[PDB]
Formats: sequence, structure tokens, C-alpha cells
Amino acid sequence: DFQDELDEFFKN
Amino acid sequence: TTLTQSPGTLSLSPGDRATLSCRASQTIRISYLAWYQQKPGQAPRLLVYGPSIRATGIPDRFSARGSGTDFTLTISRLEPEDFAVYYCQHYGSSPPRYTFGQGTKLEIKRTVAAPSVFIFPPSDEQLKSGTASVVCLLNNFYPREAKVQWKVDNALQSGNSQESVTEQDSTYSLSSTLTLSKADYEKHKVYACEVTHQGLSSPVTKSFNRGEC
Amino acid sequence: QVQLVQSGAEVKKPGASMKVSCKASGFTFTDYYMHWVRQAPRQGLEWMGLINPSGSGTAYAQNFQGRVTLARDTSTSTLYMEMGSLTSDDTAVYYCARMDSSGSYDHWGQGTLVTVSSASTKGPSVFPLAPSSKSTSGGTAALGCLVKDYFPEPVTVSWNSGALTSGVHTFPAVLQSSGLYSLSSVVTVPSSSLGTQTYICNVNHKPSNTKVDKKVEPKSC
Ligand SMILES: [Cl-]
Ligand SMILES: [Mg+2]
Ligand SMILES: [Mg+2]
Ligand SMILES: [Mg+2]
Ligand SMILES: [Mg+2]
Ligand SMILES: [Mg+2]
Ligand SMILES: [Mg+2]
Ligand SMILES: [Mg+2]
Ligand SMILES: [Mg+2]
Ligand SMILES: [Mg+2]
Repeated sequence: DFQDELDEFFKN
Repeated sequence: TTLTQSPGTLSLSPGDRATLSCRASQTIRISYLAWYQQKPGQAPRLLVYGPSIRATGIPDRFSARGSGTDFTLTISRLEPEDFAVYYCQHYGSSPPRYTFGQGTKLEIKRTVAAPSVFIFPPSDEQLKSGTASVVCLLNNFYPREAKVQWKVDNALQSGNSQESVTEQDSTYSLSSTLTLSKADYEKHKVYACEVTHQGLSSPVTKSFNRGEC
Repeated sequence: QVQLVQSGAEVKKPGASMKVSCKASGFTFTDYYMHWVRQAPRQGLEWMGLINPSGSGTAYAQNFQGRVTLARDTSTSTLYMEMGSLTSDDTAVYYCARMDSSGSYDHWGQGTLVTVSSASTKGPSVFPLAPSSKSTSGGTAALGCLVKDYFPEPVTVSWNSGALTSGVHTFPAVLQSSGLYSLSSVVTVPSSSLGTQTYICNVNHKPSNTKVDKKVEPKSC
């Protein structure tokens, strides 16, 4: 989960 | 968001149930809170994260819980290897941020033990180099808190002493080194450390006379 | 069998820059966010930053933004951290940490001591802590070695080439005013051992390429 959150931050 | 752990030092006995507290400056979700163990000279080890999810191979005696600003790590039965420093850690993803509590030391509870107070006059090898270190040694005492007051010709001496406290028998030892130029050392006669500790009804003073005792 | 093998200890002058590395093996490096955490002497953990698995994205602690750069080398499975304008406050063990998908750090490197000081490498002077009646308390005596004025950390101290472990306690080093470290290595012994047992502290200081041995003999006081 949190890895996907960071992924989402860095994609933005 | 900052994390503040309490107590700073928790003193328990093996087999006890330990609860360590982590206090967030504002509400956080337990899923973004992790707990780490660190023994001296070792890297931290993840114990538990989120709603009491134990890290791989972390025994079932470790759990975590809490909500709002109040979170706890529980060790339901302390093993000797569990006496260590514990850190909570909080993380957020937008923006990516991590923060740690300042750490709680889990110390072995034991009876008050007065230190043996030993004093070591400067060695001649050091005096030959132009310096004099006097070492006051407080041996096998508990609890950790101790005060060393250096005295030179019965004056309160300061500015040039440092102490080292060991890690936690389960007692502590403390060395205090008073370091002088040889010239300064030779200007006075009586060197003493006066020690204050819970197990001492009155301050203990150990002294020597330069060149003698 | 996750391995995070960090580069060796570093000594730095103030205002210098440092580059620390962490070589990963035993896992798919490019699947993991990697983090850097530091711990100053007898202080707590402090986050510095993370880098995403591709190396394209980083995020730094606010206290390190501007002075820290994170990189990773997919070809060598190596995490790097570069930090500039070093001050003595940056003296710390620096840890790489692998982030589990939960966001917690499931595996850590062994750490990299970075010492930032205007002090120069110097071997220790080793002075006997000469046991006497003043270091004797009813059956128990203490002796030791004062391992003084060395830089940087660490020193390794043994007694009698390792044969003596009972009663040995090497204290945590203290940083002196001079910028040099000093420690005391103490042996609690039976008072009966004074003058019959030989006590030699063996001090290795790899950074200065120095070795010291000091036989510790009693004083009469
Ligand atoms: Cl949160
Ligand atoms: Mg999206
Ligand atoms: Mg120790
Ligand atoms: Mg380097
Ligand atoms: Mg990925
Ligand atoms: Mg693992
Ligand atoms: Mg000196
Ligand atoms: Mg050391
Ligand atoms: Mg050697
Ligand atoms: Mg030798």
C-alpha cells in the first residue's frame, strides 16, 4: 500500500 | 508531525509486560506508524507496523496499537534480548516524509546498587608527556544517574572533566576523567572526586595527594 | 539473505562533502524504495530522504533539502547518498534502509560512521589506570587503560590479546575539547590478582595505523 502511495506522489 | 516517546527510560524485569508510548503532535493513522528495536552498536530492526502487523520473524510477544495521537508498543513478556532502545516512526506519502520518536530505552530493573568509587592517579608515562589525567571510576552502580564533582585542593573543579557511562549484574559503570596540564597538576596537592548516588546516604569522596595519597 | 552493505567509515573536514554507498544483494533492488537515516552519537534516528526504485524521484527531510543528494545505480544495485557543507553536527552513523511496501524499513545496512571534525587523524596514547588501594574495594579491584587523544573513532581494545574477557569493560568513547576521543577500558579483578596476574590492554587504531599495548601494573597508594 504505502509503496503505491509514494508511486502516486512521484507520478504526480 | 513530530513523535514523542515516553517514558525516556523504561525499567522492567525480564518476563514483565512492557508498554512503550509514542505521542504524535497531531492525529495520525496507525497504519503509518512503525516500531523499531535497536541494540547498541547495531542497526535498528523493524518490529511491528500498522495495526499490530509484526515484521517477518518478529515473535508474537510484540504488538502495537493506538489511535489519534496515542500509540503504544507492547512486549507482553520481556526476554533478555528485548532490553534495547525502541523507536517509533511515522511516515506520510504527500509529500513523502518520515519522522522518528526520540527513542525509549528499555532497561533492566534491579535493586539500587551504590557504586564502588575508585580513583586512578595520573601515570608517569602521561606526566612525562606534560599532561595529567585523574580518573574517577564508579563501578557497578544502579540506577544510572550519578553525579561526579571533582575537587582540587578542596576547591570545586570544573571545565576540564568528562565522563563516560557504560551501557547496562545489569549495573552501570561511569568513568570521569579530569585532565590537566602537568603544570596545573603540580600547582595543587589534593585531587578528589566526590560522588553522589541514590545508593549513597552521603557523598563519597575519593582522593589522593599528588606524588602520594 | 537480504544484504545492504554500506561503504566504509569516512572522516571529513568541515565544509567538505561526503558520498556514502550501500550495495544491495539478495533481493530485486529495483523493486524497493531506499531510504537514508542517520544517527548521531547517543542520539535518535533521523530520516534524511528516500529515492524511488527507478532513481527518478527523491524526497528529502526538510532539514537536509539542499545539502543532500540521493542516487541509485541499477547496474551495480548500489544506493548512494551525497551530503555537502558538512559540519561536526553531521557526525553520525548513516544507514541505508530498504522500505517494505507497508512503508516501514524491513532491512537496514550495517551503517557508515561519518566523522566530521577539524581534527586530524591521530593514534591514541594509552596510559595505564594503575590499580591500587584507591581502586580496591574488599576483594574487588579495578585497573584499566586510558586510551586517550585519538581520532577518529573507532579504536578496538582487547586485554591480554583477547584471552581476558572476564571483568573487562571498555567504556564508550568521549569526544574531548581537543576534538580528540578518549575512552577508558577497565578490568574488574580480584584484589588477589594485583601483582600476580599480567594485564595488557591491546589497542588497535586502524585509522592512524597504530597499535599500542600497555602492561598495567599496580601502584602502591
Ligand atoms: Cl497518518
Ligand atoms: Mg493515479
Ligand atoms: Mg559496555
Ligand atoms: Mg565516500
Ligand atoms: Mg515499482
Ligand atoms: Mg525481509
Ligand atoms: Mg591528552
Ligand atoms: Mg568504540
Ligand atoms: Mg594488531
Ligand atoms: Mg600488541
